Amino acid sequence: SFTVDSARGIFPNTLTADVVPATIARFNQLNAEDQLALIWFAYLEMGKTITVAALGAANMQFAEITMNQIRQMSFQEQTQVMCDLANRTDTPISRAYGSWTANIKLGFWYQLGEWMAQGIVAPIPSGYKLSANAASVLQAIQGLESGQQITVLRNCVVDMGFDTRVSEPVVVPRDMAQRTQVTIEGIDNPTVLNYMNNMNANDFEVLIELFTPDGALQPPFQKPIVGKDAVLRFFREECQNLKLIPERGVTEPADGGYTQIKVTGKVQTPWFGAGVGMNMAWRFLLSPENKIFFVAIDLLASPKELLNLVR
Amino acid sequence: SFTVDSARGIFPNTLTADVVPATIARFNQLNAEDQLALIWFAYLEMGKTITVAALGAANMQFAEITMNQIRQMSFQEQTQVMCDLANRTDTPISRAYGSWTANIKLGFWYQLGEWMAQGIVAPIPSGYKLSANAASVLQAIQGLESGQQITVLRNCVVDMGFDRVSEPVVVPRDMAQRTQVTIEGIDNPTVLNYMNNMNANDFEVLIELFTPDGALQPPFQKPIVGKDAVLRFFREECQNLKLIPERGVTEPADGGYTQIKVTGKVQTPWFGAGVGMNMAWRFLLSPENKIFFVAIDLLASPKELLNLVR
Ligand SMILES: CC1=C(/C=C/C(C)=C/C=C/C(C)=C/C=C/C=C(C)/C=C/C=C(C)/C=C/C2=C(C)C(=O)CCC2(C)C)C(C)(C)CCC1
Ligand SMILES: CC1=C(/C=C/C(C)=C/C=C/C(C)=C/C=C/C=C(C)/C=C/C=C(C)/C=C/C2=C(C)C(=O)CCC2(C)C)C(C)(C)CCC1
Repeated sequence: SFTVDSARGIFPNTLTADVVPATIARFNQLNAEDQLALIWFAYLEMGKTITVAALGAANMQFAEITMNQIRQMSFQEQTQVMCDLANRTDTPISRAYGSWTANIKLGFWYQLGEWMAQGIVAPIPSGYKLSANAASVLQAIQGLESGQQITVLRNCVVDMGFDTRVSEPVVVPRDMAQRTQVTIEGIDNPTVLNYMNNMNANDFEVLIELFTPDGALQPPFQKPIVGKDAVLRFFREECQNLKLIPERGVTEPADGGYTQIKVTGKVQTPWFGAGVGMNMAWRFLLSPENKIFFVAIDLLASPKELLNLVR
Repeated sequence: SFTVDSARGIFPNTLTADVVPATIARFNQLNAEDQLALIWFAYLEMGKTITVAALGAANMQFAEITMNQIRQMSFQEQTQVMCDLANRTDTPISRAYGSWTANIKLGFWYQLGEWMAQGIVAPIPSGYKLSANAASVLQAIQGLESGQQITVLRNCVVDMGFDRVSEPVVVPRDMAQRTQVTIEGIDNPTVLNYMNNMNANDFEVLIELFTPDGALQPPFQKPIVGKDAVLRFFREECQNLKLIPERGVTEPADGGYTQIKVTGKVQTPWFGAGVGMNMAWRFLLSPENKIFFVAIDLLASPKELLNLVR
């Protein structure tokens, strides 16, 4: 009936925010110093604050030695290390950065940014002029949805340093008594509801059992992650402490007794809490036995896409 | 005084056509069947005629095995191989495709395109509808200058398959038939002979213009560092181009270095005089007048051909 690759195209009227990869591609053309300065100004205009809970994350112990070495370097040495990271140059610090998780890399740059404000780490030079191309990229970022802006910033951060490792603890699932349950207008399918509720409870061991053995999950702007082993690994490293707020859905038959379901809603990341709500869609292809053969998670082009629930 | 990474920023207000990498990134989000259909329509609706001869016999002998093997497959199997390439799947055909130079990949698809119009290779299904995202990408492409359009298409094609072939020998043009460029405002022989040696396919002489550690940065790519890697890039990528530089400016840089910017047109053998690409060359020359760094940029618009600020 279906393959993972043939499942990718379900609900093809779904308009995803491909301006996000487009803008990252433009950013990737800039030289190291331009990139660092662009992100500094983009972060400022973003006008959103990282939560205290994320700011004190215990995983930063893996980077403490590296940050404290940078803090002691001269401004000229600090600037060179930051360019090495942006250039993806092969240096020892860049290799250590490359072994870190995404959340550690983000906390690393958050700390360096705090230090630049406090006069401890070399700042963006007072008379830096963004290149013509960089200024245009900066403007484009200012015109994005807040959810789209933080996705551009995160993906730029994650891709610096050396190409691929630190292992982090996994959050403990929320107690059954403390759990909430989602309500999706138009959807009572238990597999989809269980997906949302177990995600919100960080109950990844129950979540993975919703999938077929050859099932796949496709994160935004990434290729499908195939098989329970790889999906469970992805859940444990990337999907911690999210808040999924699905609100609307539609279900319809597919070939071979399969069912395809599209859900739209908002998602909050623990980095920003309720400060940023990203507009998402989930596209499910469910087997006749009510298991997830494929789910794609998309960042939507604009809030009106929340209402786009035709077949 | 300079490093390769620090040389990248010379002439920083050169406005490049970064809509090209932006659009490629959008194309990369589409599924395989949407990608193939989009290129088919873009390729058909373009008003520019391709010429082969840009190809070469020693080049296409590498893809002949694969093309004959495809021509014997059912329509079903053909679409599968065609999707495997778009998806960059690990298959032996996708691995063979991944080992080819850009021109071999292009000639391969050119032949498949002709066979599709002939009913030999499985066509795009009749009345196929592009996804919402794919329709927007197609509209963006058809809004681009033709030079930018063909750059999007090429890069889309080059990126397919699973990521070698011994690229055949390129003998330079006979000295007597050679042209000499004229660059308004530029008499530096290292810049002039860069131009003239490229136009003559004389890459073994061209590479001697570089410093031992010199770098060349192609459009929308990272620098290629060192003579060995630059030389290999010349043979695999740079055959039968026609460079038509028009003007340039020169200015001293730190440490006895010189930086030079030239703007003009480039024609590819695939399209001849039918498509002129708007290009800037940014040179950093050592105190000994060798090329330490050269960047080649695709420019955002013809307006940028006049942007020669020291
Ligand atoms: C660098 C740099 C600097 C620092 C910049 C900083 C500090 C940037 C920080 C950016 C941050 C903190 C971004 C946070 C982004 C988080 C995101 C975008 C999370 C998205 C999560 C999603 C979308 C979840 C999706 C999913 C769902 C819903 C599923 O159902 C399946 C699983 C899962 C897929 C994953 C300084 C400025 C100072 C200047 C120099 C350069
Ligand atoms: C797939 C596919 C199909 C076939 C599509 C085909 C058949 C597409 C062919 C497109 C072609 C033929 C594009 C050619 C583009 C060539 C370009 C863009 C060349 C640019 C070269 C430049 C700019 C040179 C720059 C340089 C200069 C000036 C230097 O000084 C230094 C070196 C060098 C840097 C390199 C079919 C539709 C049928 C349907 C299914 C999908």
